[PDB]
Order: sequence, then structure tokens, then C-alpha cells
Amino acid sequence: SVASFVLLSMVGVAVGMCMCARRRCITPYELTPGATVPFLLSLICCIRTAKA
Amino acid sequence: SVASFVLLSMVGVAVGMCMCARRRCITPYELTPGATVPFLLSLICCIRTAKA
Amino acid sequence: NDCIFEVKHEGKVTGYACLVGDKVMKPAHVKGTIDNADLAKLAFKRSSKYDLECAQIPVHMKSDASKFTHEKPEGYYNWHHGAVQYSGGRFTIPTGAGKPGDSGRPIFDNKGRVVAIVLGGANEGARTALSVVTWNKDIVTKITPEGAEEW
Amino acid sequence: NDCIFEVKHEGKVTGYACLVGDKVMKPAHVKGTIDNADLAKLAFKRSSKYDLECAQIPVHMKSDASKFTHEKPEGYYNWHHGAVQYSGGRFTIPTGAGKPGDSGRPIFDNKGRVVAIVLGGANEGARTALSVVTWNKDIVTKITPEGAEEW
Amino acid sequence: ASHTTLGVQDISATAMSWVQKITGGVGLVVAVAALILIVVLCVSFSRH
Repeated sequence: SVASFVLLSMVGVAVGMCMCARRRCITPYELTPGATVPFLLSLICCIRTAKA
Repeated sequence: SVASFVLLSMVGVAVGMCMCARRRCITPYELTPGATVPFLLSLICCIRTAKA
Repeated sequence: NDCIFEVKHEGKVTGYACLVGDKVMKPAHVKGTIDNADLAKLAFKRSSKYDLECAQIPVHMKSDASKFTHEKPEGYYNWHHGAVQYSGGRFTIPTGAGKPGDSGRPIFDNKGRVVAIVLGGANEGARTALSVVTWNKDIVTKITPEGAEEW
Repeated sequence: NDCIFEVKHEGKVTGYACLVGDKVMKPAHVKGTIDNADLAKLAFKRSSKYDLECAQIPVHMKSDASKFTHEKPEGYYNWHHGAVQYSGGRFTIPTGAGKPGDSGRPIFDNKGRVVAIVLGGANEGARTALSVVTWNKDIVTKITPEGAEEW
Repeated sequence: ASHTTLGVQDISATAMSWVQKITGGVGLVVAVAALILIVVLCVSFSRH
């Protein structure tokens, strides 16, 4: 029960860190007029383009 | 009889995928006025050179 | 000028086809037959990606095809019903200038060259965004304003 | 200068929201809900390192958006409270030209295009250095003069 | 019994590589997610 809890907690943290990185590296693109996100970044961060 | 059918079906699918890929890859060149198909691309797409 | 052909349905006009360079371009969203029998019998390649149906022009008997350019500098262009303002990556017209059935008309520069073909547009309030087919030096591309509808 | 985009977001106004390009912008340090309803209901993305909140401009009011450029030649720029001197890559105004509550106002070039938004500034004798949000090619950056206070 | 007690878990059966594989798999996901965040923070830090 404890091992399952800890392993699940670690995964939840890994996801939270990924989501933090996803926001931090993308927000500046949303703030910038035109939302000119490059194609490769859109695939990596699972985000939509300016004309989406 | 079944093995023959499946193997033939797999080939027919592989060919269909290739034809679909060929059309999607070349469309932007044949759809565009004044455009000329790159020499290497015409060899890959198995099509006639340029517009003739 | 005068390189525009009508595309007709059984009971109405649905759009226009234009002769540009070596190819005749028609919007894929327009249903009907080209008024000119010489073009009506011509096979077209349909692409839903760019909303286009294109075919090679019978230039041996159709030498009236218009000139075209890939260049898109900021400024005003002639789109038949008036001037269209180009800025950034978008074309903009007066709100009352656009209408359904007008798709297929080209946008001309000050040299008489075709720059883009009108598909539709979007109402942005004081102005209407214009949805067009354009091209770069290599391939054809499309510009789609948010909320744009086919005309 | 001759155009107003400065929408108040509070009964007691502390800065203004504005339309720049395709995005709605306001300083992150100022509280209140943007007026005129259509902007009031927008969700905003906040970045604490830029002191900036942004949201997508609704299509129907997109035509009222201010023109935007990242280009910043040395020289003078316009704003609603006077002129701005751009020198050494920094925007400067006469002391007293701006006050707390005047933040969120765009700085315009000679073509009427927005180059920066005022967040605050530092009062150094007769001149005040401005703390602004500005843009480079495909990126948002911020300039914060030492001793600058929020407006 | 002629032997002593099993004692505190640490002496469990071999073929417990399942524990190491699961722990390693989760630890690896954390290590990668941590690296991604660190790289983004480093880039974000340099940008002003």
C-alpha cells in the first residue's frame, strides 16, 4: 500500500514538473503578438498554433 | 488460402499508402501556378518531369 | 483583366474561375460548371487542403492568362470590388464589400499581377478579414482568418 | 495619440487594458475586471516575470486592435500624456509627465504602431525612466530601470 | 525452527527485479521530467 502510494506520488510529481515546464516555455509565445510558435515546439509541447 | 489473401491484402495496402503519400507530397507543386517540380522529387514521386 | 470565367449551377451562379499563369484555378468549395466549354471539359485536380481545383491551361488557344507574383509587400491591392488593404499576414476589406458567390476572384497588385484568390472572409467589426489563396516562390499556401466563412 | 484602446478595468482606475495586435493586454500588477463585457469574460495568461497578462481578442472586435511592431529606432515616440524620448534602448519622459494609474498605456511610433506598454518608471531629477513591456522578433521582453515604481 | 527470523524486509526473495524495474521506471520518469523543467528554467532565467 505504501510502495504503491509513493510510486504514484512520484509519477504525479513528474507530471507536475512537465506541466510547469510546458507553461513556462510557452507562455512568452502567447504573450507575444502573433503567437508565432515554431512547428517543432508545437509538436513537443502539444500546443496549438496562432491560427488554430 | 487465408495466408495468401492476407499477404496480398498487405501489399495492396502498402501500395495504397504509397499512392496517398505521393499525392499529398506532390499536390503543393502541381496545384501551384508557375511551380516546377524538383528533379529529385519527380523521381521519388514517379511522375513526369515538370509540366510536360 | 477579363481573365475571369463564371462557374454556374443549374439555377444560379456559384463562383468564378481564373486563368493564372499556366494553370486555371477554381475554389474547391464552389459547385458548378465553367461557362467556357473549353475549360468545362478540362479535368481538374482537387485538393481539400488548399480549397482548390486546378488544371493546366490550353495555352495554345488560351493566351489571355494573367501574370502573377509571389511577392506580398504591405499596401493596397485591386480586388475588383475595390481596394484591399494588406498588412502583416492578412488582407482586409470594407465590411459591406464582401459577399457570397464572389469566391474565385483574384487580387491584383499595381503591376496588374495576381497575388491571391478570394475564398471568403471574417467579420472583424469595422472591417472584414479576407480569406485567400496565396503562394510563395515554391508552393501554394492558404491564409485563413479566424471565423472566416466561404463566399 | 488619436486612438483610444485604453479600457478601464475598475471603478477606481489603476492603469488600462489595451488591444495590441491579436492580443488583449494589461499589467499583471493592476487589479480589476476589464469593462465592455466582451473583454471582461476573457481568460488571461499571467507571467510574473513580465508583469503582463494576455488574452485572445474576440474576432468581432479584432478590427479595433492597435497596429503593432517590434522595431524600435532611436528617436521620439508618442503617448496620450505627451512625447517619449527613446535613447540608448530605453524610453524616457519628463518628470510629472506620467503618474500612478496611467500604466497600461501603449507607446506609439510615427506610423501609429505600438512598440511598448508602460508599467511604471523611476524618477531621476527632471526625467523619469520608464519600466515597459516591449517586444523583439518573436519574443516578449521587459525593461526595468533601477528604482522604478509600479504605476 | 533451527534458523532465525526473516527480520525486517530487505532480505526478500530474489527475482524481485520487478521492484527494481518499477522503481527504476518511475525514478527515470521523474529524472527526465526534472531535467526538462531544469532546462526550461535555465532558458527562462537567461531571458529577460
